[PDB]
Amino acid sequence: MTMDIERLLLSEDNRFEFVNSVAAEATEYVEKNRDEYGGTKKAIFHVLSNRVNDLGFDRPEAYAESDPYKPGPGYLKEYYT
Amino acid sequence: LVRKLSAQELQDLVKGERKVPLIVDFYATWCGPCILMAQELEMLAVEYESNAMIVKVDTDDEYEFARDMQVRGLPTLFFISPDPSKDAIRTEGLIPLQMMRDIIDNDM
Amino acid sequence: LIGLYVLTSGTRRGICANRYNPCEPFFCNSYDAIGAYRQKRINLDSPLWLRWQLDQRVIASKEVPIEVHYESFGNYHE
Amino acid sequence: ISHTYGWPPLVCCFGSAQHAFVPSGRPANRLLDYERQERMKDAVWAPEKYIRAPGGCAGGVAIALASLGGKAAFMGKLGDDDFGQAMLYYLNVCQVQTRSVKIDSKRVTACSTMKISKRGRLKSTCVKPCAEDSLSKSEINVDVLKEAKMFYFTTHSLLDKKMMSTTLQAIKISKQLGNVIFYDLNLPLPLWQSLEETKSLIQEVWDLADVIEVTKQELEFLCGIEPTEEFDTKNNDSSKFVHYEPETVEPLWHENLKILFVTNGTSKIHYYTKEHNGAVLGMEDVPITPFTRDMSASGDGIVAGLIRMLTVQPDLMNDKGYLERTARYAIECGVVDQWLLAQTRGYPPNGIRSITEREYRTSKPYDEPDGPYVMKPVEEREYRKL
Amino acid sequence: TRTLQWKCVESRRDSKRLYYGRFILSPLMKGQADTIGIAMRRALLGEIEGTCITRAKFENIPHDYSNIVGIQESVHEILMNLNEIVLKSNLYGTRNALICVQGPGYITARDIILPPSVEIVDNTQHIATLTEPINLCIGLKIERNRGYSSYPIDAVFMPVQNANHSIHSYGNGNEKQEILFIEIWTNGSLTPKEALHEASRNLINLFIPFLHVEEETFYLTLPLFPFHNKLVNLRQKKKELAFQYIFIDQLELPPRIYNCLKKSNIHTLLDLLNNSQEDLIKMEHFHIEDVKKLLDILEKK
Amino acid sequence: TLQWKCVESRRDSKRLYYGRFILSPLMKGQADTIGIAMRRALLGEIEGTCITRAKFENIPHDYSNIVGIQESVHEILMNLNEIVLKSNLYGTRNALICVQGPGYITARDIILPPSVEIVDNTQHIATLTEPINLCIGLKIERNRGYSLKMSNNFEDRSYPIDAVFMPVQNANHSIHSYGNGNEKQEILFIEIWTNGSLTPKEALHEASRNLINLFIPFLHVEEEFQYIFIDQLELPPRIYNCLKKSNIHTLLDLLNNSQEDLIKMEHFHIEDVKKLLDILEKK
Repeated sequence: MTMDIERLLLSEDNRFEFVNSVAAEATEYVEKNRDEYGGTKKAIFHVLSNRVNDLGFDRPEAYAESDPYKPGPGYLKEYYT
Repeated sequence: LVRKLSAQELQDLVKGERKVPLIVDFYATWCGPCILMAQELEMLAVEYESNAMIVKVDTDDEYEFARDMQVRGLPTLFFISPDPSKDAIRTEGLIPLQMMRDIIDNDM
Repeated sequence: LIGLYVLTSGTRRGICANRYNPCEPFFCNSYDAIGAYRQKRINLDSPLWLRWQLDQRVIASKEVPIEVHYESFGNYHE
Repeated sequence: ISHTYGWPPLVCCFGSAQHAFVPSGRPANRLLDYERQERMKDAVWAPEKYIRAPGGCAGGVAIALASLGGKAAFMGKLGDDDFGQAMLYYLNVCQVQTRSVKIDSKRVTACSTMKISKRGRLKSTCVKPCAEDSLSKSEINVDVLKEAKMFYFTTHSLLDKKMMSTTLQAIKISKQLGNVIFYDLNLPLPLWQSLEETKSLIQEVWDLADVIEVTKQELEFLCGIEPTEEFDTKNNDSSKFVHYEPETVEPLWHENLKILFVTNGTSKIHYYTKEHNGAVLGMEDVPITPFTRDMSASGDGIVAGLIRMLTVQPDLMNDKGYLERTARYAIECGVVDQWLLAQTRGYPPNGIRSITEREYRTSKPYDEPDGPYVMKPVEEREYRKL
Repeated sequence: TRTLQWKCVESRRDSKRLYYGRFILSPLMKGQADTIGIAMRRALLGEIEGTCITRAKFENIPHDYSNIVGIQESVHEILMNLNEIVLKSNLYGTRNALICVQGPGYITARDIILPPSVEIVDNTQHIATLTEPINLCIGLKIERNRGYSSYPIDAVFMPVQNANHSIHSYGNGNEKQEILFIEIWTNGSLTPKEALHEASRNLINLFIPFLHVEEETFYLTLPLFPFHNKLVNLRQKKKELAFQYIFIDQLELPPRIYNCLKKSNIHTLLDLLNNSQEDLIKMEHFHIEDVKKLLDILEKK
Repeated sequence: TLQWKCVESRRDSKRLYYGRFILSPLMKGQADTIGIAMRRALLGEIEGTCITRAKFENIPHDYSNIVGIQESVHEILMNLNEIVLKSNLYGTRNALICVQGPGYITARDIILPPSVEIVDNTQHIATLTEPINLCIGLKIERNRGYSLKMSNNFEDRSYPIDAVFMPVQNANHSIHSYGNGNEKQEILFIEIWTNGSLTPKEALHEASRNLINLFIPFLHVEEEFQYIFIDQLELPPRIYNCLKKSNIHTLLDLLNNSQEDLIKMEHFHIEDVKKLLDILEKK
């Protein structure tokens, strides 16, 4: 997504209006479908992936991915600092 | 209960008559799969409480009788019918329980 | 920064490389050279020759050859 | 189509695909550290009497060889019943080639109809053989024998007279197509009596074998050597593991025999050629449970190791160094296969009940309120004076 | 007899709870000594289990920082003395033991009433000093575990105090052979030779899982039986068996075709079906003239 | 129960195989030890097959270039160094290249000893312009990665080829830790890259077996006065002055020297040894 953000900013004349437009689009998502956002799907991440897909490229929805090797419920992956 | 018998006890049991099928389990103490077969046979003996009789013969003790019965290895089961005209069935190896249930019903 | 400095401090040269005045392995690709290093066949700063299959993009002093070996059949080594 | 034959060379294992079937079991001595056994007796299972089985069936050798990276095809017959189809499935998943397996709709897997006599002493006299005794000469897959560079078979295929003729036919065809003949004795239970019957039965196949593998107990039986060493005694005295001189096995030699292998489990493997002879020490202190105590997994693992080495360097059948390496490789294959089988099967505690070795080595709490290891009330204390 | 040998070259008993052993293994090929050395060192220091006291229960004690009349030491000092007691056992599970004594005198490790699976290493290890004829009952819990952890006792189960190894050149570069030495220090709960054997066995059990069949290989003690029960279920409610369980070995394919499919790791009927007609031509020795005869066999099936 | 599985497989080309494997569930600290041992076994304990010597027959005049061959002698050696082989050979065997004339010499044109196979048939060796006959004898060996120098046979103008025996190109391991409260559990991942002479799954198996074979041998069994000084002893002047000549002061040092050692020092006689023992028995 870091590279995607830089990709989107190459098509923008002003990065401050880009930030405002993304937030405006994100506010519309939450009003439209309130319950689908705040957990695994974040509205700002959904806006960015939608805008990459609008260019014709392909990204997963809201950049959401999960661990397939989780040993069942209750188990949290622990981070090695 | 699965009972241990000698060759003469089994002769007295085969020559006689019965109303239920007879299962003879040739085994030896040194054979690992024979121990697994013992577990299957006691589950079967519980299912067919009086509907069948399960006996075991130690082939190390009775190598003469094991050979005369054409036992070629272990484990080996003999399913002997109470009908004299019917022929017995010899199974070799660790066979699943459903095969034993099929043998008992369909042809014993 | 120290790790990069030690990593890229190359081979010893001249009187620090040879006790006496002199009056090395060749690797087909960079993965073979790195694999030989993992098997402790060469050291991190031991000199080697690397077969190069790209353009000449090695930053070096702009100098003419030390020696040209010119065979009478037409091949020459610079 | 020899341009389509790959590497390693295909090996055809001929005979029976049984499930956990043991031909025989003889008293044996294994190399063991008896100081460790006394220290770990409460945690390590050992048999009261060590009795070793030579191996299993031809199907298990095919499975073991496929596990070593070999190419094994199984030649035999199975019934079309559910048990026959389960065994065929088991062979395919173990990556044994079963194109040489004949499926018989008329015969039944692992079941024979016997005619038990009720007149004098009990006799059996088989009537309708099982599916894995009914392979006919018309059913031999000559294409498999054409590709295969080694033909493996065991004595169990000589017990039935109809099955014996098919084995002889398959052997003769394989010799014609230039296959090496590996004869694994694995003497079945009835043959251990009447040595004269055994010699007459195996004489024809014995002379057609290029490689023969026998156990030390089988070699003693065929040579008329009565066992004189001790059994089940806590030492590793060299009399328990004696390398017989070449002249002791010369009466069993024949013109075309290349190697004779003599096995004492994974403890020791002896080899004999026309020019060379020797032995390699091994290791037989593997985890063993009551479900694996006959060590038949080791025997299949050992033979699979020998086959794997002999087939990839078939020109080194007389090099003494390669023979020592081959024997050591077989020992390692037998040790690993035995070790794995203990983990898969476990311990006693289709109703089959097993526990892991971790559960087997777990003791009781000893927290009984009447017992001497807990805190009783002040009444019954008996404070031991210092 | 064996070409590669090992032996204890020195075995020393510094005290009741300090054992030393040195071992040699030679001759080894170059690099094998380094592989054995680091794996053995990691197993010795991190994989060998021990057994010790995990907690203590006191009868008439407010907290572990009080004092008892008649005992020179404090309650906290008792727990530290219990923590240093070395035990040996081969079995697992939480055991319990007991101290039930009457003073005055010297309480040592030999005064512990141990369950039959557990043994004391050093009798003389000091627990407490009693200066009065009083009654002292302490319950104990004992476990066999790895690593380290009524009043809990901070148990450190590891019996190997230290380990070392060295590698030396065997000689002239015939095959640049090497000699390995291993030094082991234990606390007496097991000898250095026993620690060496336990680390080797533990290491084998860590590497052998890769030699089991891969997960989800067999259909889910006796891996043959579950597939048989599936067939019994399929026989009732006549359903037939799925193509993933049917192998190309059971189709009457010509041997040249069979070798091509197996060479391409096409094993089951479903694997063959998912392959198109262009991919099969990409395989060597399998041509267009072979498609129709293979399709007909599958057409007839 | 502890189980392993392959989670990713790929074949980018005939000489580039990738595989990722999982082993779970493991207790704390176990995955690191397994990963370290397996990686070391994968990189140097697995035997590979390589061309180790090349010999140009027909007496090509021992020059740096051959008439009719576009590439120099050294470039042919470098190309031969890159050819991937697999085999089961014991010891060393010879292969041979015998090409009639113009065209491309590739690995397809190598005549191989019995157990030896070629992985990429299209690997390039030499471009032949003129219709000359080229005859190169090759030496093929199977060796471990951590292995050694094959004893030199240096004559007949056979060019050595410094082969790196590494069928496993690269290997890595990582550990994931999971937990639910006090219950910990770790998962081991192992990544393997091979040059096609071996699949990543087959490399995993050989590394495990080679490790086990390294530790089986450990389970093998076999067939069956300080405070008493020389001065306080009434010794003769010759004996005493000789004892100080060897830096011996206390009776512990005297008893720490053998009777053979006592003779080797200057001016000590056999009668002197007896007198010392006679006095020693008296105390």
